[PDB]
Amino acid sequence: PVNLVLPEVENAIFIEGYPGVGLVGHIAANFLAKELDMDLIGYVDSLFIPPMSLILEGRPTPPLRFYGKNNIIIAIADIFLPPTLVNEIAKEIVNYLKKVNAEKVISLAGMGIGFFKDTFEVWGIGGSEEENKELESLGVKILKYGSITGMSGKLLWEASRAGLKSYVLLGETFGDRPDPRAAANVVEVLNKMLGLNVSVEPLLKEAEMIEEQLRRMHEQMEEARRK
Amino acid sequence: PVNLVLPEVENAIFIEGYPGVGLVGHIAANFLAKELDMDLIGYVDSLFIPPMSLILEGRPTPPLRFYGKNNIIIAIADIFLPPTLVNEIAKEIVNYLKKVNAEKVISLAGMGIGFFKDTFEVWGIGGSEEENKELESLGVKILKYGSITGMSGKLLWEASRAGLKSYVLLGETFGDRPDPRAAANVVEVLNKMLGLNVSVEPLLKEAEMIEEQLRRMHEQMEEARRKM
Amino acid sequence: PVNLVLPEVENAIFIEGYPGVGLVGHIAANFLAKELDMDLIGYVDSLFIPPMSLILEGRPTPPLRFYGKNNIIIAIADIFLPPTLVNEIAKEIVNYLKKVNAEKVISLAGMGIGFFKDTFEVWGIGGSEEENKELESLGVKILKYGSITGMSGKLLWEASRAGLKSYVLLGETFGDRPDPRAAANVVEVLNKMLGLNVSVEPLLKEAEMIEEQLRRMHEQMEEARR
Amino acid sequence: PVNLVLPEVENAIFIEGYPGVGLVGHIAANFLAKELDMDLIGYVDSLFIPPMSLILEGRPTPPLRFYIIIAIADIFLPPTLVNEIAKEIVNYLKKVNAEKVISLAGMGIGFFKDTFEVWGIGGSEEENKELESLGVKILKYGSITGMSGKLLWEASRAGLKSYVLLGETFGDRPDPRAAANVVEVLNKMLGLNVSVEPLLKEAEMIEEQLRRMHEQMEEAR
Amino acid sequence: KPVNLVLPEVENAIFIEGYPGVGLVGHIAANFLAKELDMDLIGYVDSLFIPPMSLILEGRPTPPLRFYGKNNIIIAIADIFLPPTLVNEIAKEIVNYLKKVNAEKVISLAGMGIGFFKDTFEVWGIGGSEEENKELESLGVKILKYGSITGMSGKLLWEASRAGLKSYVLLGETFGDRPDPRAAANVVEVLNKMLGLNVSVEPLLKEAEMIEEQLRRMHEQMEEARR
Repeated sequence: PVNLVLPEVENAIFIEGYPGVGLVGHIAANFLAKELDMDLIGYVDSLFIPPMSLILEGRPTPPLRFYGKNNIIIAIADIFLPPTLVNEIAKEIVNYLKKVNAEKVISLAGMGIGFFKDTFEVWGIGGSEEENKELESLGVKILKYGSITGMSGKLLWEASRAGLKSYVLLGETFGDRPDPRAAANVVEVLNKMLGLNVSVEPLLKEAEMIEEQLRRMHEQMEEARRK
Repeated sequence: PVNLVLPEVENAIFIEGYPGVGLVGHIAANFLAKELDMDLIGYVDSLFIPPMSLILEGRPTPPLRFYGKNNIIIAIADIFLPPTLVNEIAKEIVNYLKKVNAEKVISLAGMGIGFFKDTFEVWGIGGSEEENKELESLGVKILKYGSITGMSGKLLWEASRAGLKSYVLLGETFGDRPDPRAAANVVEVLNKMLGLNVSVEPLLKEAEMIEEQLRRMHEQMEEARRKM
Repeated sequence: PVNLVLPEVENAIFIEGYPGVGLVGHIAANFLAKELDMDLIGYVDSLFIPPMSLILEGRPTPPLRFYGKNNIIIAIADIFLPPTLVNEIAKEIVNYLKKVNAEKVISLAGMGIGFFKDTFEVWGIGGSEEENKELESLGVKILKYGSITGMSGKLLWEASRAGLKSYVLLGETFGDRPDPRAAANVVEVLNKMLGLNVSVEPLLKEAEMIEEQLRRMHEQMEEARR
Repeated sequence: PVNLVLPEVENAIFIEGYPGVGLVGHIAANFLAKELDMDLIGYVDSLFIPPMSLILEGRPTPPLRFYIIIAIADIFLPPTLVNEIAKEIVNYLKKVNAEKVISLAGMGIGFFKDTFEVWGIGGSEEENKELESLGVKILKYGSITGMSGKLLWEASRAGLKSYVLLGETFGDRPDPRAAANVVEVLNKMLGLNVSVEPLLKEAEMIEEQLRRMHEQMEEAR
Repeated sequence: KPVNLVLPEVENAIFIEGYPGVGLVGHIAANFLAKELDMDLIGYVDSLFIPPMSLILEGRPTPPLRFYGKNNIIIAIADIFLPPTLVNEIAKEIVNYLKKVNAEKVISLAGMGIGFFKDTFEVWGIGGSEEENKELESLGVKILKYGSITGMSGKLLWEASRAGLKSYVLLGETFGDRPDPRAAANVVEVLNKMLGLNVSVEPLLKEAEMIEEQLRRMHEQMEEARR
């Protein structure tokens, strides 16, 4: 039902940013793939993904794709998929990551707070206490109580169950709109965590434009959620 | 379609408190798992459970989980599942309980009265006459006529059909709101039945707050029931 | 997908009264099972039956059940099931009845008239001409034209195909309410047919109460029908 | 998923009149089965056919039945099930080396005329020529949906001689008069002498008794 | 099993797909070309999930999903707008067939909804790799840089290219809201240049009003099915 077309990357750092609240993970992951100059290395293939190519820089691309450079893989989705299919995809991802002895599984997500703050924060959660301690060492606050739905929640749990080091970074956000500023906050933490130096200035500079170009996608996603 | 990830506990006392009327069983079972300081020992795993983790005390947790201490297992669910899936889960639970020669299978449920009483009572029903007699020996009234829908009804029947000793404790409740006071009534009876030392005072103390925090969940659950 | 948990009963007379028009067959079959002091002897088991126990006299019981005494089996359902599941259950029932060489397969059903009559009648139909002649010998009128939907219709056909003696008794009824009086008419005929000694007076005496306690179920059933 | 309970009839002429526009084929096929005094010889059996017996002359009958073979259905079935049934029918007809496969259908015109016509189409040019050799006009362009369309194509593809006869009709109502037009052509084609007068005589009454079935069918479409 | 292609081998096929889509641009173009090049019906798609029907064309029963053929060219036509999973299954069988016969080119004809009137509606192109993009640029076709292509055309572009075939989509700009035989005519002109054919589009332009009227229900049908 789902096939991963994805070469083995030994000791992969796997970063997942599927669509979710504020599109925080989606914006962050797309920004990182582009800024780190990643190649398209694979995709998810299923009869249950609706028929489509996205054209990006004059190249056809499938809607669920993996970008790669060196030991880093970033997973992106341009459609918000139904729950059973998310579970099937998570299961294949975890089998892959087990197989290659992934070093880290990091989900990028949003946390809808329902009101404005002058400084939106980033929370973290780890798949075991060891990963919580790593996050605390980086000055990330640990989420104590709450819920993480969707691919990010499923991966956190399943990857940890498979004995992998798993994390979620959650950018606080309004809850009602695409939020490239929250995405920028998440990227800055990911930078610290992986020792990368990706500047988020281009993201903050285009925040208004990105908010506009993704407003329909966000609308699409919210409609699909409430089924 | 459903797998139980759950180590064998020989001679288990298995207590089930899935969401249902008043969230009586849900409140009771969550309270007990916390008050008896239980560990998370397993979960239900299925592609048909929607993708999520719950974070509890800085640990990721799945929505359908089993807590354990000594010979006791408590089963909890944070989502109200469709009927076929509840049947599949009940089947795997019963296979597990057969396998380990469970001593008791006890469901905690609510019974919607449809009006207020000054004193809501607790009823009992057993999977055979022997269990009914045990309940009567504790001073629990036996339900003579009615229906028990959902997990609690199914387990009562399926566990008994597997030759296990099965019971349901039913806290009378309004029928249309979260009822931690009915939950407390059920916990008091369970305490007596199993010789535990759990006070319900902390539950009664947080009744108002619990009723508030669960009011959306209750709403969710009633909506899902009307479809199904 | 469906399993019958049902011991073999040799030369069974199998009476089916699943929910249908007027709940005529349902009331009749429940009444008979109680009046003949039957034991619960089996049930239908399926993941597609929604999760529940019914409590009856302080015993948990499943919603699709078989009662038994001597050579008689009565099949009862408390839920109105979707069509494909009815067919799957009918198929397992007929396999069972083939297996045990059932003597008779008798469905109890209602026939909606669409208006009030001072005297509602009972019609009959047999799986073959032989069973029609038996019914005529008892003074039951043979339905010539019409349709019988649901379990009763399926069983009549499938059981007769399997070489079994098959019948439906149809109590005329309004069509849109529970009708214990029609049920009582059907029970009287069934009594004659099987040489039983069941009085319908307790049914007629509780008619009003039964109509009231089943009014929800009837509503449920009509909703599900579309 | 579908089983045909149907004995072999070597060199069968198979006539299909499942429910469709105007119930033209349905009325025609039922009329012929009755007027030629046919026996019930088989049925379609499937868990996906809803549970029922029809009582006809004091005998229980299934809703999809076979009575020359005439195939009748008293329910309007979903598309996938129609395909599954067509496939079993064609396997059967291949197996017995059927001589002819003839569907009776309606064609919705969308308005009244004083004289509604009958069109024909054949599975190959040979069958078109047979139809022309009597004064049946060949449909040149259009759509035949449902069992009749599927059988025309699948039976042809299996090397069988296939035809559809289409009675023009309003499109909106049961039409025993269109059915009568179709029966007259089928008479000529098979050398039968069935009078359609009893059909025309009861046209009103038939239109009334089938008005709910027609309503049912349009909803399901 | 679920979809079977009944289609003889045509070695080094040029395969042209024009399934229903926006403006019915591909559909009008492909039907026009099949007729103008005098093609025979050479095969069809067979599936229990295609609803039961025959179309009658020139007194011949025909199935709703068909292939026309002459010499090395195959044109694929559909008269019904199919659900997504079934489109994927059909694309998979098409690609297997094209692999098997070592197809020379796979060309999808599609529309691109602009949402307003232009005095001159253009044609865009996209290729399955950079080599095909360069071919299209050599013909003076503008390369689509960013966007999406849904339906059979999008799926084929990607899956054919993945199988190592040369794949293209030609996209005729159109209003987005109506059958557009003019856009179809624009696409046919480009296809002419690409394949070295001389098919005049004058008959198409001459009947544009009539075609728009005859297909207006089909276009309505299709838009309904799309959500």
